[PDB]
Amino acid sequence: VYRAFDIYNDKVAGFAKFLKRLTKYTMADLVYALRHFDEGNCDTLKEILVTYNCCDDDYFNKKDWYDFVENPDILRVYANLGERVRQALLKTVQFCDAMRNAGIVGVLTLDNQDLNGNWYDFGDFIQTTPGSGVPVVDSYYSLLMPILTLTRALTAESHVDTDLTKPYIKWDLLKYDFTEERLKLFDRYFKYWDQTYHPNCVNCLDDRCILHCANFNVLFSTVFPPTSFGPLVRKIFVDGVPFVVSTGYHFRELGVVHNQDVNLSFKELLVYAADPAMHAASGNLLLDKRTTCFSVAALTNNVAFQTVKPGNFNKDFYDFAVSKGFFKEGSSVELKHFFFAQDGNAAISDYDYYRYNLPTMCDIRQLLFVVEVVDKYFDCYDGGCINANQVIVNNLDKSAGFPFNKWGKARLYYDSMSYEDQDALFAYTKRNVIPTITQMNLKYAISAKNRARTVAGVSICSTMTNRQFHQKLLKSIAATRGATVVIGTSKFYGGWHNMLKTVYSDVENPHLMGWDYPKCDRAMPNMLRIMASLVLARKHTTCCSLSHRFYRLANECAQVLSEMVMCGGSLYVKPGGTSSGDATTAYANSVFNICQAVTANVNALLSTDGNKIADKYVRNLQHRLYECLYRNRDVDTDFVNEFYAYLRKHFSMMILSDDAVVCFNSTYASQGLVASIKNFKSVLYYQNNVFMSEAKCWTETDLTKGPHEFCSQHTMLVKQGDDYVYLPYPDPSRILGAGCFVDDIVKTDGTLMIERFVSLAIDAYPLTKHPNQEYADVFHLYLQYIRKLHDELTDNTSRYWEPEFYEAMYTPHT
Amino acid sequence: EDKRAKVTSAMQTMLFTMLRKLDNDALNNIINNARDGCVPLNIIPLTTAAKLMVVIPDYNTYKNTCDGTTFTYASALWEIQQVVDADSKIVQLSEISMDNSPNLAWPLIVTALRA
Amino acid sequence: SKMSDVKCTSVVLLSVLQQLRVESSSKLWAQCVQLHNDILLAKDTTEAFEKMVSLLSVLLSM
RNA sequence: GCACUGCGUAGG
RNA sequence: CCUACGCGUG
Ligand SMILES: [Zn+2]
Ligand SMILES: [Zn+2]
Repeated sequence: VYRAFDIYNDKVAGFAKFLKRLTKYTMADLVYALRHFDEGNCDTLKEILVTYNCCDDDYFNKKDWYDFVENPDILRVYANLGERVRQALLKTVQFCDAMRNAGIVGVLTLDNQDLNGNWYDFGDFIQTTPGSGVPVVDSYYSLLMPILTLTRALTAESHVDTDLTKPYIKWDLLKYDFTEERLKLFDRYFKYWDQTYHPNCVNCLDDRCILHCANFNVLFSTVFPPTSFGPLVRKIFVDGVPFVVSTGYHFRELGVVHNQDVNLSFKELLVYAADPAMHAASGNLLLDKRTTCFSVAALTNNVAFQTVKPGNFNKDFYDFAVSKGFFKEGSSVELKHFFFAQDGNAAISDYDYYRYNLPTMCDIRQLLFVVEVVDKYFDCYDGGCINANQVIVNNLDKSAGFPFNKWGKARLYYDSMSYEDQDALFAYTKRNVIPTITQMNLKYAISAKNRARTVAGVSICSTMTNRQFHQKLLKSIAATRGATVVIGTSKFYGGWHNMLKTVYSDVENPHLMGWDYPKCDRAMPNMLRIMASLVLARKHTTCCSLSHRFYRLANECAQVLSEMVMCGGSLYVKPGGTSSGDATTAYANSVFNICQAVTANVNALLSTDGNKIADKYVRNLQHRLYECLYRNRDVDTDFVNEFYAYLRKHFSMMILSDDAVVCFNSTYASQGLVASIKNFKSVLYYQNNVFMSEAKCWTETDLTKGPHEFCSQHTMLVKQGDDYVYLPYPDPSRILGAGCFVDDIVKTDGTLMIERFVSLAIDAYPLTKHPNQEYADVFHLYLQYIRKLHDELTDNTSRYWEPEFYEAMYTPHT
Repeated sequence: EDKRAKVTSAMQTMLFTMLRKLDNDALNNIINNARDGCVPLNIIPLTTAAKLMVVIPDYNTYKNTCDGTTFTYASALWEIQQVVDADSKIVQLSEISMDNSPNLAWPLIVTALRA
Repeated sequence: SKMSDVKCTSVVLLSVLQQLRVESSSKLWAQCVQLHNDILLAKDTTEAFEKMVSLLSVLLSM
């Protein structure tokens, strides 16, 4: 039958399923099952989960059992394997010891370790001087990395003398430095990992070293008590007054970081106020059973409950539409978008969804290669630091965060501090870490789902410093046309057609594909967010030193990745993920999307047989991919360039935040040379820790039709000036809901607002060319209602109800 | 500039007010006990907060956590002082029961003092 | 059609209830919000009418 | 009552 | 070129 094997020889290389006492299944089978997940084909995973007393067969009768979101109990089932996996790890170390004592040099693979932990391979072993044996464990540990966190193998370490039966180890609350424990864990488990491991990332040589140390620290942090992690504070005497001020930070991934300019002006007032230390010290203890996340303190005597009001109804527009024959019985066009009211427990409940963010440890070699490939996608952009006078803020009327929201908006704070003060604050952030508090609010939007949506507003200092750090790169990305990232490229004036033509650039057998990330913000692993931040900070090669960039990364982690979050006046600790108020929220999401796509491509290529591939070029490319992944430490620039060119030729991508549209070669995907939907599903399963459903994904065989959906808009080919052109049209239900339902009551009065309907008509004009008549009748209804509103209010305004103005907006003239 | 002075005064007043709300009897003990003088922030409210606020979603959670007039949490004994409802109405202890649970505006906010 | 007008009546009814300080009571507001949300997501006309009648009775009670 | 991106509207 | 009003990704 077929068994999973990680093979390396001149002929072929890769980790894939090959046709070919000792247990029936090996560790490689488990890792292949858990890294290449197919909902239809879970036979290996099911049997491994049944034979080793993880779950009974009846468990599989329940549907959505594999899904984490629908059935979180699966996390427990996988956890039942962890101990066994842990044992295997220990056994591996023992085996390696023997080899050093036997003077044996060889490579270690998952294929040779039964699930009982015994090693039954002595091949590829060359005898040498006793005591000089050096095993190769890059591939083994690298491939087994995700399962350790997924199965929670190291849970036993949280018990006294490393036994689950005996009670938990009780660490001193005051304790925070676990460097010795991290070194001990590394020496016990990854003793044969030659690369130096730094428990504190402040002593990392480069960004790749930081990523490696953070990857190990993510696993090591689960053992330590949760309360230890967080801001570090000390009491100091200022003006003869006690002040509790933060002097460091404990990161689950970056270890302990101590401020360099600790000492015992307006700038220092911001630094103190934004620090959660004073508020937490002055706040009463809080215990919340409504959520599984850690609760810090309560800053209010009473709990605060916020509700979402019902949407206002525009009677005039609905009556006008009804009189014109719309919204009849059986009509295709119907109201599917509304304002959905919510109770007082909604906000907290949505915060509880952060429970879906689990500690995730990534294949370090694979992640390093993927980030190296991704860096090519951002080479054309130019980035660096800018002074305060070069910072541009679109809107200043927004909130400054807590406690900054109490006293004023952003205008106040930006005017209060001169450019010199802002530069000094930026320099301080380049030398010290400033924890901040972010406030969660409920957004009042027209959604088609009963679920509530929240927006995170970060502190003013975080936004200001992140802007000064990244605005040059962000504007550079927004100012390019024809790149993979399509942020800043409008859909009007032929932008849609230009973008779509750019995607179709030279594909032998073009086929379109799309996807979305379930629970993208909540389930995003911390490691991938760190990788995205490092990628966006790589532009600071000349401007910023290693220490400055490390401290900027620490500030980003403490202000976005893991910060103090206020809900209803109560402070909580965010498990991880990406905040919605970050300066680089969209661009970090784009980097994450590109990283996931590259990882899916790499997994698809390696999972191929290799022998079956009849193309010498692709086989050699796969062999060199394995070389650069699990055999070469230094980055190979030539192969990185070759792989980037291969992806661009056979995998054109439009990436915006999390939405993506791919044009790929059908033959290569069929042969497994390029990633498919199943590869993305598996990637999200073993990395994003979320199950991806095929229902929400779409694949288009004909390029004429165009993408099924992108940016919530559909693509249609129309005829304009003897040229066939792609235009985007929206769902008529969304436009009609926007017209009928308004958030405020002033917008209900049509006379005051004649521009809302103008914008909605500018958006709905492409529907006029749809084969369905009602879709064009939507635009005609909007035009007629605009005319009626103008008449009620009563030459220029004529253009508003004449269709030439709306037609011109979709012509490539401008 | 006048608004800048107002903001400076505002943050100074807020910080000094928090200091007044802060106590040193236990804080100094913790700092002196600490070898380095640096302690995690989260433990400070745990080992120094005089008042504890507990949000209970349902009756089962109430029974599991704090049922009687006194309970144990964070390795400390807390005595019940007040039990308000979602409407901020003083719900009495006798009212809280499995039979009368449907008539209570959950969740319940329980305020207790360190013993 | 009856679906669109019943949904619109439910929306305006919840708006009136919100203006009536119904949100002061947690449980009553929760019931009203749940009924409204069910009405908007209702695909069967009879259930929509039943929930709309329930909301109208809630309004009439006060 | 957030981060950006894009598009109309009216005045310097 | 600058302000204010209005109208996609989290
Ligand atoms: Zn390092
Ligand atoms: Zn720089």
